[PDB]
Amino acid sequence: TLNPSARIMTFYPTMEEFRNFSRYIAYIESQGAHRAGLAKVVPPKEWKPRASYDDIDDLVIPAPIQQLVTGQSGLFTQYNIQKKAMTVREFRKIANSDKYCTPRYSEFEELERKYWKNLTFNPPIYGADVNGTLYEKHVDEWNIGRLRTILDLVEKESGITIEGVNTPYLYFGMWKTSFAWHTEDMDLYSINYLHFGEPKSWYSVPPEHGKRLERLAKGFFPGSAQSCEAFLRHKMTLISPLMLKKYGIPFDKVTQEAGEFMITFPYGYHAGFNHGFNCAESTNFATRRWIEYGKQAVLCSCRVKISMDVFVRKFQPERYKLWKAGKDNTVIDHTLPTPEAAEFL
Ligand SMILES: O=C(O)c1ccnc(-n2nccc2-c2cccc(O)c2)c1
Ligand code: NI
Ligand SMILES: [Zn+2]
Repeated sequence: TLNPSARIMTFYPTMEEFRNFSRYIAYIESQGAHRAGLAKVVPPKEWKPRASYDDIDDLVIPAPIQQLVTGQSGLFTQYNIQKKAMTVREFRKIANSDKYCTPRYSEFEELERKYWKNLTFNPPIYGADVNGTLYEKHVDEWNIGRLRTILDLVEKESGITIEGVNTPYLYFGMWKTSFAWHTEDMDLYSINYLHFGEPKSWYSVPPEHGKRLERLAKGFFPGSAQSCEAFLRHKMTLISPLMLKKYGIPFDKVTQEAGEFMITFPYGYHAGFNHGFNCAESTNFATRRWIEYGKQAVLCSCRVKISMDVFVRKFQPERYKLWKAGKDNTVIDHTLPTPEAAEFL
């Protein structure tokens, strides 16, 4: 529970360290960041992915979703109602209005209590999964739109576009909008940058304890678990930090403020909520460590699947026959950093 090996680390790279994305990820894994499932990276003060955000009031959010939550005793299920399209302007009006705005709070822990006490009431609207990017064309460091990781093999060799995985998504938040407990698609890494506005709070379970979270949820949602062997992948399940403490799931929390990146690691369960009107940009990425997580990922069996053949042939040609036949049973040690990190010791 308390073990700092599994606690969320924050990093403050210099501009020189920053310019190389894949290398900095390898560095933060050399320092154990991946054990927590989530890390924060504050960029160098000077760096700026856009001049300013005054000029986006006419951006269209095609499919805003109202987030209806049902439940009690810290277990909840989140349903989506697609609303018809609206602009950033229309969205900010609702968000900053008096029916939807951030309540009064002295500190994080007060706002958290109000979140878990009030998430079933007063359903907010989330401008989620908007295709696009808010970086200017000219930004070369940590550009969510083009990160140059090996994930690029899906598009380059397989010729496949997957929206929000291979491509960036924007998220327009408002108080009490939520992301439920999940790992990424195919258990990829993710990157999330908060462009502006109020903060985003995150909960994280270390990858070494993720199966504990799955067994908690199977047990609390037996119906869901019979229908689909990865029902968390549906992104409808909210579980409170008080339930996690109560059943001995270790977890950590952290708050992302405007201008910060969050990195999620393979098989890092995460959830959270936005404090008020904000905008984030995110996509998935991979390292060589990801490949084993990809091969082994348990997928939604009832409704994103990436073909691993390209990755195994390119990076594990020795193991390919064995893997195709069903014989490869490498076991993942979640503690080990990516091979790319050998240069740091
Ligand atoms: O909306 C977020 O702030 C957020 C944060 C972290 N991860 C997610 N992810 N990651 C993959 C897919 C989602 C996602 C996307 C849309 C709604 C949702 O509840 C979750 C979304
Ligand atoms: Ni995520
Ligand atoms: Zn399913």
